[PDB]
Amino acid sequence: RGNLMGKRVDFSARTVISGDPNLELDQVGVPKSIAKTLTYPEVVTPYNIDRLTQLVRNGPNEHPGAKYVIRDSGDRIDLRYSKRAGDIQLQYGWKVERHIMDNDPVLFNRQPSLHKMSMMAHRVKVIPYSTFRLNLSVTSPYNADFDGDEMNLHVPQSEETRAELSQLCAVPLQIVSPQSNKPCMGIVQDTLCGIRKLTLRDTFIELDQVLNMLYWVPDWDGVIPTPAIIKPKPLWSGKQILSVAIPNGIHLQRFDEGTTLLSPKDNGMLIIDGQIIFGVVEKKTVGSSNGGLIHVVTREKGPQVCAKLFGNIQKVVNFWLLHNGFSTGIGDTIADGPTMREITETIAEAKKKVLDVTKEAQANLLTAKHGMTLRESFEDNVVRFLNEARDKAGRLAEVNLKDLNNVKQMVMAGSKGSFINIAQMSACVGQQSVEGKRIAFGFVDRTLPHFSKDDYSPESKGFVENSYLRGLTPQEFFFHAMGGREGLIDTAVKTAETGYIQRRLVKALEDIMVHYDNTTRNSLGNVIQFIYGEDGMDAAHIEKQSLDTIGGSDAAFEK
Amino acid sequence: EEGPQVKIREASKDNVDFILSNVDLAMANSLRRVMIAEIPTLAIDSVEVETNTTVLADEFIAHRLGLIPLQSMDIEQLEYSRDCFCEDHCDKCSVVLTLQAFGESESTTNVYSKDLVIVSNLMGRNIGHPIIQDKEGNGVLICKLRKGQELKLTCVAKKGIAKEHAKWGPAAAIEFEYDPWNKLKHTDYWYEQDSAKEWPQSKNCEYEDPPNEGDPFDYKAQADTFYMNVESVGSIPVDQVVVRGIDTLQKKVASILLALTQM
Amino acid sequence: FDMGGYFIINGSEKVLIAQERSAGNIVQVFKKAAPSPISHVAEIRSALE
Amino acid sequence: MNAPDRFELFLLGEGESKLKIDPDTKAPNAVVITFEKEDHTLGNLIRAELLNDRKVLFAAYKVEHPFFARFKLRIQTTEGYDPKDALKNACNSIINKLGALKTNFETEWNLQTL
Amino acid sequence: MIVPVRCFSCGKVVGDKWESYLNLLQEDELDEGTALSRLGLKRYCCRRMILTHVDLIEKFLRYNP
Amino acid sequence: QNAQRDAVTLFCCLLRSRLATRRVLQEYRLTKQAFDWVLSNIEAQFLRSVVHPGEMVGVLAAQSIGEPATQMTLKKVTSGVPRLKEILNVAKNMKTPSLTVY
Amino acid sequence: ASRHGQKGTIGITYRREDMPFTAEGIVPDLIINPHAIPSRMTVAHLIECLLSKVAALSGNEGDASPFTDITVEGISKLLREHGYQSRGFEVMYNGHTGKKLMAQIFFGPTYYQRLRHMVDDKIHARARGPMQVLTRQPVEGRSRDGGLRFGEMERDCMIAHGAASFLKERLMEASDAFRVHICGICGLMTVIAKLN
Amino acid sequence: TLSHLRRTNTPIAKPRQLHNTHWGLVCPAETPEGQACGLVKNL
Amino acid sequence: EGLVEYIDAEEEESILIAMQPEDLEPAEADVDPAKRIRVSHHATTFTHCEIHPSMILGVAASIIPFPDHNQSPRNTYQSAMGKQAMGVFLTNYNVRMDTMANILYYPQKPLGTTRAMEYLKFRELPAGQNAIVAIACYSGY
Amino acid sequence: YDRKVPSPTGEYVKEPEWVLETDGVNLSEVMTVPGIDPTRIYTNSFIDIMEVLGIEAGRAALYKEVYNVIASDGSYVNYRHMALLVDVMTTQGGLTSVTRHGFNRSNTGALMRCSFEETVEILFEAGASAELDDCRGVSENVILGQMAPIGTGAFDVMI
Amino acid sequence: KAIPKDQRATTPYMTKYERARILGTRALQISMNAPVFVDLEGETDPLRIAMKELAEKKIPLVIRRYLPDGSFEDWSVEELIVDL
Amino acid sequence: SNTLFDDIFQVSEVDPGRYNKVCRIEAASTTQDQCKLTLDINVELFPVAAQDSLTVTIASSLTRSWRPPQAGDRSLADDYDYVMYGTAYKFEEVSKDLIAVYYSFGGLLMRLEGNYRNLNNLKQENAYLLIRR
RNA sequence: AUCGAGAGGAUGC
Ligand SMILES: [Mg+2]
Ligand SMILES: [Zn+2]
Ligand SMILES: [Zn+2]
Ligand SMILES: [Zn+2]
Repeated sequence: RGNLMGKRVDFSARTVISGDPNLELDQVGVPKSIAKTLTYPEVVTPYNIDRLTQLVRNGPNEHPGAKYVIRDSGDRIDLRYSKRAGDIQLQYGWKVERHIMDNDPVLFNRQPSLHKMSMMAHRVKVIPYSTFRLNLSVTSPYNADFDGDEMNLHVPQSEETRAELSQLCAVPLQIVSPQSNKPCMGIVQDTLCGIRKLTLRDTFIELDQVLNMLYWVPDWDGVIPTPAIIKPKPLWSGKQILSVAIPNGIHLQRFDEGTTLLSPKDNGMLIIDGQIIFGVVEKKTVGSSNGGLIHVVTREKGPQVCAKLFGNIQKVVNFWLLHNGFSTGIGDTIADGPTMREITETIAEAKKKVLDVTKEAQANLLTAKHGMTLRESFEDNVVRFLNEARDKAGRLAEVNLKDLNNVKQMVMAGSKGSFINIAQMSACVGQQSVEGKRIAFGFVDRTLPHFSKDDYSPESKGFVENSYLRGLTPQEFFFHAMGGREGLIDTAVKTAETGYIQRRLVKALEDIMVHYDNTTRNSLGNVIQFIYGEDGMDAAHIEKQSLDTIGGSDAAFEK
Repeated sequence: EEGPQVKIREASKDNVDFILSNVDLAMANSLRRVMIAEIPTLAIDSVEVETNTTVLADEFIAHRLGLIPLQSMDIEQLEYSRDCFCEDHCDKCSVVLTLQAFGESESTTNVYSKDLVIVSNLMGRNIGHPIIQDKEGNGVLICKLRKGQELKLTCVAKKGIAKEHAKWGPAAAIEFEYDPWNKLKHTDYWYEQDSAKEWPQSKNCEYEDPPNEGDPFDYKAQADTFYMNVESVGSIPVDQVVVRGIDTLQKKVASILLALTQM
Repeated sequence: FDMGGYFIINGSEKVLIAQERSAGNIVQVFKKAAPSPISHVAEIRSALE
Repeated sequence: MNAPDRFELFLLGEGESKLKIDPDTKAPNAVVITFEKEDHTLGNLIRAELLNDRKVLFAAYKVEHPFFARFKLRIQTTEGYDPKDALKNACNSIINKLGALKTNFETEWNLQTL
Repeated sequence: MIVPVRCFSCGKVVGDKWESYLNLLQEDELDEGTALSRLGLKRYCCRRMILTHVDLIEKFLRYNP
Repeated sequence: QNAQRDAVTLFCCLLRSRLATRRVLQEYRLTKQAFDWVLSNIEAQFLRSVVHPGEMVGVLAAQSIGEPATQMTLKKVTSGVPRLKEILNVAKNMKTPSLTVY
Repeated sequence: ASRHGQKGTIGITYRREDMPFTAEGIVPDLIINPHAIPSRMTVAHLIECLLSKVAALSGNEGDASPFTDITVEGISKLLREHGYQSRGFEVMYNGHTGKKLMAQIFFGPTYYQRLRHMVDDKIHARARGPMQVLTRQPVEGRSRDGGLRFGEMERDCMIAHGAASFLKERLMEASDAFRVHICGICGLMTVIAKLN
Repeated sequence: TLSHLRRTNTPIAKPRQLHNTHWGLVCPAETPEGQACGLVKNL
Repeated sequence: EGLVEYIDAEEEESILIAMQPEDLEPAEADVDPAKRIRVSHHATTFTHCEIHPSMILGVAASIIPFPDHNQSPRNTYQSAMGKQAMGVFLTNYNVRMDTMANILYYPQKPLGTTRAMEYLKFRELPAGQNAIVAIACYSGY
Repeated sequence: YDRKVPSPTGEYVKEPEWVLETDGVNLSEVMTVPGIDPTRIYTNSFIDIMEVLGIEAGRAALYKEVYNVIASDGSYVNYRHMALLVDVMTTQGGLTSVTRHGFNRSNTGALMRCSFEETVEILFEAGASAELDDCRGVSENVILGQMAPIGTGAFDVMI
Repeated sequence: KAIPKDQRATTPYMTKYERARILGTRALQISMNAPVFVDLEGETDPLRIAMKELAEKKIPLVIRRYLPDGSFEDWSVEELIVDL
Repeated sequence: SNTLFDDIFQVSEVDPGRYNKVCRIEAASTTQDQCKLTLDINVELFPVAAQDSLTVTIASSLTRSWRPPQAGDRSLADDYDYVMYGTAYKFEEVSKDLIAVYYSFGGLLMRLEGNYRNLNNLKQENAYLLIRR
């Protein structure tokens, strides 16, 4: 299990990883010092003696060059010592183990690998500084932020080995994934929180930038587009030029909630050909969603075109935003005084509502719902009455947040964050839970020794009344501490169960592969499915289409 | 004169507060950058070490010594050590210096940059003098020593520029504001009630004019006037920083002009 | 500033990390499973100080 | 350890010119010059003055990667007027505004006290 | 550990100004506040180069040989 | 050839609903040339969507279920990873059994 | 990283020039990205910053102690009196360009800790090295100019990709591979290889 | 250092939880990640 | 003089403790909306009071400013990372001779301190510099 | 319980229906009741559904569950995959669990099951049974450092 | 046994696995100064050359596709369509 | 090359629809009673308010890099203050005897409603819009 | 070199 099914192996490397907004999707920053070490065995041939003899001469120490040259007899000429090292006449059907160069294929993975996608061929850019660099949007399917995760790289040794990476494993060909019959690489962070900021109706670029951004895009036809605004001053819309990014015959339709061909909320999305017509560009459009641009552009134009598309959007968005700025102050969690009265007067009517149910339960009026403890339908009654107080006070602070709010704005792009995060940060944190019950009695009939026995109310059983801004209290702290802990606990062993499952899951279907009769079988040749997935179709290409023979009136049908 | 209109209000040995009327913003900037980055200077850049029983390690002090403010007045006639035809250094490219001290007393012996000592021929140019702005008269504080600790050193200071290391930089903080009321609306101020009872009025809001509620947006207007202020470390005095900035900017613009001729 | 509490052995600073055990000499009752012949067991870990 | 010696920010290497000039294949009367060992303090000035010139259709620069000291300036001009001139006339136009700057300052500095 | 020369963030020499700091506090009895301002530290990164810095050197000095 | 007819059936029901005579002409006014293509297109466009003889679907399906399993962590039923565990074990000792009469 | 589990690597280094900067002339030492803020919800980070600024100015200690009567409000009212806008924003100017920044930016002093784990102590690569003795496989750890384990779990994704020729070389050409003889009859390794 | 001198092993029903009675004695927050998480405490 | 008792978790089981010695037991006779919301006095039997709640913490979290304003597992991370933070690990590092030691060129005591940093001797052997930080979606690196 | 269902007129509409949920399971006898629809009733035990309604009804039940796991979280895995897995168990006639007991004791080359759980003993009783091992499974060919009849390795190549 | 010139089900198209391997298999031959069957209009990468040899249907190889029972099918790389 | 529609419109509703540099505007047609217009206008570039009246054009006229001005010395189809250039997406049939075209000036939108524009407001890519006075 | 323990990094949002 540790030496045949998985071997230690040569021709490989590993460093830390860092995000490079100026790399093509399918590329990989190899630290020079690594590129100086790994070696492809290349053959002597009329096509190459020239680039090659050069490299042999170049030496195993300045960059493009080689250690070792290999002969007729098959003996090892060692290019870091050897008397005839600034010499050597390369003689056809010999081998020059050169360094790794730009545009080579490489298998680049991240543990733990739970995908075909956690192993992808990348192109090579030899660079300065010793971090392995990659384009943000090759993030999701490796699952690596830059907080300090390491990453692995392997280098092929036969020509065919190359092919096999560059035709099957190569990143672009992964962009829309079997698993979920949708894409898996997206528009992430800044670019996301930017490609919205850029897009708002109010966002007008003027000439100076407009020209640069144009330049900035690498495939730009050199034909400036006519400005939306021509009046007192010639301006362009955000949408206006982003559009330059988008190729041709790319069509796209949405409609959100209030979306009426005019979308007076800039709702939905309409993309006619290389251009954009109305509505904000955000996650639903530009993230690795289903109906979205990436899923389109791939099936439409190619992997390659889409692959490129990534770079294009960023190279621009990055730029626009680079000059615009963005941030988050604590003032982005503050909210109105007259709301900070409503939030508290919304808690204090839920607290005084638990108090009555509590007082009623104690007068044995509280009716037992069918099939459950009298206590059980107090425990449930309260939790519901406290979660409600939160979402309520929470949402009461989503309504107070202005449009100029940064936090509120990332959420709008869906760059990071959600509701809860606001409610937590600005209004009230919530009920703590351990094995899904509000804080237990560890001490006899109480929670802390600062409490009296037989106290069931929210302040005593783990309700954190306060926000993160206002500040937790001693008890509150200690409770929330109790909870959060549980988080850490399982993640150190929810994963150990998960990881057993997978190994089994994998070890059991392993060798099931469609055969050349389209039947689906194992090594015994026993059918499992007579056609793959009940229709002999590969998952990738498939997408969600409405069968509108189904709904509608018998009437509306005939019409 | 003809165009770019400078005007000082307050000025000193280290501060030049000045409007800079009638320019492109694009420029004003490039001026400030080239100011911080590309104006050559002298500072230590090679430490030969005889003895050091300090509580500090060798390569620390060597670092400390780098930063020390040395006279770059006549600097623009000292020759780049990369250029000058001599094997390592010479007095045509370098001012060599010496530091020794030695614990003499019980009570902690300091080691100031006044204790620095030129050795090589100055050919009579004004260069390489450890600058002291200190009132007491002891520039910087290299290191400290107890009863029996030596320190023997050999500084070879060479021409260089901030782009190569912030030692060779001859500035620090460069104050920079334009259009103090947002008349150009280049910014979008963030608020909870009155944008103007929430942010502060910058000292620069007197020279210029208020907006007056009734007036609409002035769109076609651009960037004039740049409320700058240059502080100085003081290898080069304030006036020469701005002077030589303008200068080196112009100088390197020009190398392109020459490059185009040479093709 | 060194505050001690360690040891020295072969020349390396060594710390004893306090171990933790459930206390001896204490009565506890312990409800027990459904496919067990035993409903309730009471345990006492008895050892001499 | 992989780090690239500072001085490769302002010193030209080998077989490298302070300019390579190339014709844009897309438009006509269009050109993208390279600027070795340079950056914003220099690109940004060139362009924006290159935009005061009324006989220039297009002008822009781009730092392709901050790892390196380059920046590419693409310039498109009216029929006839070869861009090298637009670069030229503008290059000079700055030297001038700079020449006055120096002097005008020079004048004012001399007048203060302290 | 020996007062830095020149704050990382502004660049303004801050070495020379350790000693003076001490006196202006502990002699003519000022608060660190107005004490940092007499020394010409208006900007606060360079304000923080001095108020924070912790002069451990004093300690390493204590050790004999 | 019967397993063939069966295997398309669903896809065709669409096909026919979207290539309905009233539609083709009334809703998105095609042409002969344009149609001939729309057709010639689908044929090829389809043919590309078949599973390739080679595809190692054992692993695929495992992984494809394994991953989102790992994405699990935290109204009373055995759900999340443990339920998954109970499912693959063929669990005779199941925690929440339930009928759901209609 | 910092002190609020807001750990991070240096992605790039910028010179004081290209950096954004305040109108007083302050550059910032480091820049974090306002995305690592709403999901890990660390708000104290935000506070300490605000408090610090006040402390840099007033030349006082910032009382960051847990359960205390100290408000964001409380700090602001102070930071207001002190010449800046009460919640830690400062109008900043992009540095490539000079053009003022369309949005205000949060900006303060904020205790940041350099952690162990530098890149250069990890950056390990091998292209054939020494073997173990028992297996004839490459040796563990980088400390011996090691070999990287193509782990079982990895192999599965090479089966997954359907790239077999790659999977054979990664487990043969490099890693092991050995030449032994076998008997046409008794199908074992009894065959005495009397070569030559 | 100060921390490593105050550490608590526990070898091997619910023993990694932070439990009511820990208030004032064990540190509710300090504790190591993954491997033996929650078992080890600091005073 | 008996003003303090040592209390263990077993005995803990039988007492009634108060958090703030002040506000938590004078009279019962206007209110800053900025301050958090503290529960009540609702006990009348109080045997003991707490020294300072801050003290429920240990050595590594005592280095966290405003932990009472943080989401919880976050407090733990910093707790785990204080231990890999670099600085003055002992004054006598020059003399001692152990495999591996790192010290900061110019460490600093933080700008925001804990009342508890005081007895942990942090202000005096700190690990970390008070660097000027800017939260901002710059370039994009 | 909610329900979308056909009005005569054509449209689907909202016809809500009372539904009974349970703790514990004896289907053998709740379906035989009056007042209830014994085409529609559902027990989340798919192991019971297997016994009562036959091996093929059990297929879907397993699935419907495996599915309700995946999408209770909010995820979505395309049918083919879980379908594959569902079938995988349900073809050896009964429910064949994903653990050494079930899947890993059925025919298949020894070298193979060797790579799972009961490593040695597999080989042991496989040496005494005088097993023959095909050499058609992934694991088998990895062990011998050969090109595995897998994608790229499915076919031979000739001239 | 065999399987006849006609009577063929085997997706007539090219399985990516087939192709990748075919490209590979020439990409090998090419890179070992073996003769070339197209005009290298400027490329000299052996893999990039095989991609040309395919795009012009001049690769003298037959796929041998293996059916689960032990039979099999031959297809020259002329016969197969190459969509993808 | 020529004009494609003209009219004089009456401002009835100005909508700061949570914006600062754009308004959605509701204008009505003087003369014809079977007409109205919904339109996006940069209120910072050209102010509009309650009870205003603005002349409105189309034209498809006075596609290679939009050169800058140099048009202090050229032809300019503008006596008009305010002028945009977009693309038409849909033409909508609502009963009658009537008709309505939708316009997108890079996101800034327009709805126009009538009938005589049947042979005029073509569905091409070109379509300027000029407001004055 | 080999066997043994322990600390730590990545997923914890
Ligand atoms: Mg990570
Ligand atoms: Zn010299
Ligand atoms: Zn400063
Ligand atoms: Zn034999």
